[PDB]
Amino acid sequence: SNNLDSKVGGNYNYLYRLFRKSNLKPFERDISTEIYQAGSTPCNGVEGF
Amino acid sequence: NIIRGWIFGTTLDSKTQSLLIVNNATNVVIKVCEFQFCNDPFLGVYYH
Amino acid sequence: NIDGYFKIYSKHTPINLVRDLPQGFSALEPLVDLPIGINITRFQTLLA
Ligand SMILES: *[C@@H]1O[C@H](CO)[C@@H](O[C@@H]2O[C@H](CO)[C@@H](O)[C@H](O)[C@H]2NC(C)=O)[C@H](O)[C@H]1NC(C)=O
Ligand SMILES: *[C@@H]1O[C@H](CO)[C@@H](O[C@@H]2O[C@H](CO)[C@@H](O)[C@H](O)[C@H]2NC(C)=O)[C@H](O)[C@H]1NC(C)=O
Repeated sequence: SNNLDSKVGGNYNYLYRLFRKSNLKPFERDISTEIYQAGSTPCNGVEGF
Repeated sequence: NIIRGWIFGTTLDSKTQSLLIVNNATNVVIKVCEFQFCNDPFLGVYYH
Repeated sequence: NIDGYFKIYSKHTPINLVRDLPQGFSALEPLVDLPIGINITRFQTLLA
């Protein structure tokens, strides 16, 4: 779809989920925007280390 | 006709999606959204 | 809730019982199947 979807600076309107605690089930859909914890620390608000 | 429907989901407070199924007085309605549900959710009637 | 499909089976029967689940047998027919695709871990019924 490069001739439809691509744009010279990049069509950043297409998103994928980079992080998830566990792999999702067959035909499951997840719409949460909530911050992923990669550290052993808990994390709150908009961001953290 | 006291029992009229169910919530199904995980967070139930719009952190995630959830399912509503309701049989309200005129129609059945089924809906899947990021719902913010009540603590004591119900449907209510003016009596006699 | 199987592989993103939410499956509802149901039955209705007339009764005359005061305060228990009636002792007997009858099977539920498959009513509807809904392609909702969302984790369910909890539920809550809605009273009138
Ligand atoms: C659906 O949601 C539940 C609850 O959010 C997930 O189970 C949680 O998973 C983490 C990691 O194993 C635990 O720390 C929580 O205590 C669990 N809670 C419950 C109620 O299970 C479950 O993994 C989710 N299912 C899918 C397929 O993502
Ligand atoms: C039962 O609930 C549905 C919604 O679940 C109500 O439907 C709405 O009705 C208004 C007025 O006609 C419309 O403007 C909305 O767009 C409708 N939305 C939906 C989702 O149907 C319906 O009115 C309710 N019925 C009763 C008797 O309360």
